[PDB]
Amino acid sequence: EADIYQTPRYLVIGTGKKITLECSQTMGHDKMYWYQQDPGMELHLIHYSYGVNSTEKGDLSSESTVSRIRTEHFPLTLESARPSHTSQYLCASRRGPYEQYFGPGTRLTVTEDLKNVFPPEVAVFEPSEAEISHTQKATLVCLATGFYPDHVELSWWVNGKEVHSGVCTDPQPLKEQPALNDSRYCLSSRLRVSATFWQNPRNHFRCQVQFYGLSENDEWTQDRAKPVTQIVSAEAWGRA
Amino acid sequence: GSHSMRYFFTSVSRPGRGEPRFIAVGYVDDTQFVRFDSDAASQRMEPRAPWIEQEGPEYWDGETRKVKAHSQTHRVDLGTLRGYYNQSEAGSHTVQRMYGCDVGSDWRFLRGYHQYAYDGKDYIALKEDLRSWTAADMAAQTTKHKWEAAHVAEQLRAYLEGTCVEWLRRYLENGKETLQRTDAPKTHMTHHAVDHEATLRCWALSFYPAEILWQREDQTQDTEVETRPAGDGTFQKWAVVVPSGQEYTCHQHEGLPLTL
Amino acid sequence: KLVALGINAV
Amino acid sequence: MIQRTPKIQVYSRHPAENGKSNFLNCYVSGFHPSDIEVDLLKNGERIEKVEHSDLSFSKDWSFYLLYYTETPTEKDEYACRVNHVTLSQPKIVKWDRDM
Amino acid sequence: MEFSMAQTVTQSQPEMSVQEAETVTLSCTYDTSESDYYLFWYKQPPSRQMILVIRQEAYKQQNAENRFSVNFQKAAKSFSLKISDSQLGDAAMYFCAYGEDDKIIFGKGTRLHILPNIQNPDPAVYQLRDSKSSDKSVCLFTDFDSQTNVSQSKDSDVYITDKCVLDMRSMDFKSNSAVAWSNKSDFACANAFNNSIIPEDTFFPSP
Repeated sequence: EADIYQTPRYLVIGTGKKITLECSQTMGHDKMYWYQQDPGMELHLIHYSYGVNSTEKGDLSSESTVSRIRTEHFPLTLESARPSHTSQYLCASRRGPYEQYFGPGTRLTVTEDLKNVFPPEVAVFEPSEAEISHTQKATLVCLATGFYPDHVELSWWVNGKEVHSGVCTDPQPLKEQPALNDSRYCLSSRLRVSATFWQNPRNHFRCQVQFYGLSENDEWTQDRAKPVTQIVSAEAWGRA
Repeated sequence: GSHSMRYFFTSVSRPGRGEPRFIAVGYVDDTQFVRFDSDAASQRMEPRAPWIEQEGPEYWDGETRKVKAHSQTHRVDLGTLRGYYNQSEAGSHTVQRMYGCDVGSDWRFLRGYHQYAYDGKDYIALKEDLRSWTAADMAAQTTKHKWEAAHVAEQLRAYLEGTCVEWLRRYLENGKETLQRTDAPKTHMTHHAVDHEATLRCWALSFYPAEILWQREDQTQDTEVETRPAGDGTFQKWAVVVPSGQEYTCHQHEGLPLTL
Repeated sequence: KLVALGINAV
Repeated sequence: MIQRTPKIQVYSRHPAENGKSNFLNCYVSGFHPSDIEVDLLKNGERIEKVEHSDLSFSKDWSFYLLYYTETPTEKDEYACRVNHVTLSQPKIVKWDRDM
Repeated sequence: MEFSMAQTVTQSQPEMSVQEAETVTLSCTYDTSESDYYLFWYKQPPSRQMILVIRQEAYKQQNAENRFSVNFQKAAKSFSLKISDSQLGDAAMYFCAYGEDDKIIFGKGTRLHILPNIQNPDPAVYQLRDSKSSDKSVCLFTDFDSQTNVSQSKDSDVYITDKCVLDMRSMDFKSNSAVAWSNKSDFACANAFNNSIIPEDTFFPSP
């Protein structure tokens, strides 16, 4: 079926650099739009096109620029990255005056320096014996800490299989040092089960966390390892 | 009496002279009341009537925005049509668009129109039912299928039956003193010897309505031009010489209940 | 008053 | 493609009485190329202050435009110099009163 | 970058709360000079995926889905969104939108919080270890009533998480939960969540 695509979903990039977000569409729509979404979740139209050879301004600044030569593609360019560009960028297509169809979105973070980028520290905390004795339920907790770009995806995995039931991850990560702009974040998720289930040492628990960082395309000259896109997890077995 | 509102849009590129020229004008019956020109400095919808200047800023803003959207649509259309007719790049080409509506003496909906031409030739037009289109050639048939799937007629229908007439009514109510004029025209005739043969012409002038010019037995063929405007608000027109010396009648208007 | 809704491309 | 030759019509706003000033009107119609250059000539010299209306067209998509400028005289014949692409040579229509 | 924003749509309340199930109504008024326009409601879950809820064509006579109703008043230019039997899955950002040929104009949006039905509350704060020669530990406040409010400590070296609703499908059980942790030595299970008010029936383990 026809849909709308745009990549990457996540991106962290150093300030003062040129950016390009591609937006793909296969619904044969002539109209396409670009929106920035604030941390206040408010939507601001950046550019749009009635079709090929048409480009319309939403950004009164010249920081952003677009160009539509093909109907299926509507890429968005930023010549030089700014911290204020840190936001979410949504592409959409539209048949006529009808509803527009939005893509998955692109999450951006502009940092003063890529030195500020770090992967997370994952750790699982075993259920409380009191909790078990009291509620006859077992709650596992996962914590991810020390990651700067808030671009992560946590998942729980029981005996090699990802789970959704009995899971509750926080809406969004929490910043460590509020005053600091480029501060690291934290995030927690909960997995609750029956004491019976937890108490089986045969049952394996894995808190998985997909981190999105740098690519092979990014330049790294620091002594510490390159903080690329990677998965970190912490594990725990059942206790009789 | 009956009345009509019309919008006329024109877009034309050039061989290598930047962006295409875009012109839009609005008429109430025969009175222009708005204008837009891409090469104009204001880059805004300008008044062309007396009673149209009383509109609020939100109105002038809205129209400036929409007409600019039309331009952008035409900007795109010009690129498309050059491909449909396999036309060269350095060539200049024209896109014309017109739509509007008519009403009766009771000021109730009568007819709606929407038409489209490329290089002076019909491309497509919404049928009188306002539910179907008429493709000119096979190329246009593509556009037809597109707009049928896009429910364009449905949208345009809502406008013509509703918005178009409502504001046309609003317009008449404001320009009553100026727009509902059917003042009687001026006639008179000239005469000049060519010896045995002498010149004779029939003249008509000073008539606000534009619609309009012979008996010995009325004959065609020989008889001949189009109506001319005065620039103030009235119109004028004329119409045969025969080798005679001892002369005959010339020929009906709305502002008159004629021969002299 | 111009068309606010209906103008599509060819 | 289609090519329509324009139809020039030189005339006055009100009838001429020499004494009172008036407006000269050169009404052109029925042409395909919209882009055109027109000059109203006073005594064979281009008039500097010549205004034109806004471009429009008829049912047949043929365009029409009105050039105008505000003095009649019993002596001089004013002209409408027109140069259109489908015209091998520009066409100049002079002003006639009873004609 | 610099964005222009016209004053068309108005969504007065930016945040809203309703008990699970039951009905909630998201108001939205607008001010336009046009007669022809489309109206939309969009849903954006935590996945940040925008999802059309409903399209109302102004010329389409009156309303025309499931738990999602709409009250369209063309004369009053009001356009509220009614959601019956609010599921927890319905918790999201909701945007009222105004659309013409040129573009669509969105409101600031409303955040909706669905409160789960806690049939048998049982507030308790447990302490958990990593079980891997860890450095620190964490405290879990859970099984509290949805109405309970969690605040943030008055310090920089301690961190606290907000209410998070768990749902055990098989058991048909729901539980709110909150976590806290730090690296300071004076931190304990006892003085956890002191800045916020918690029930007196709160259970504190010692061994």
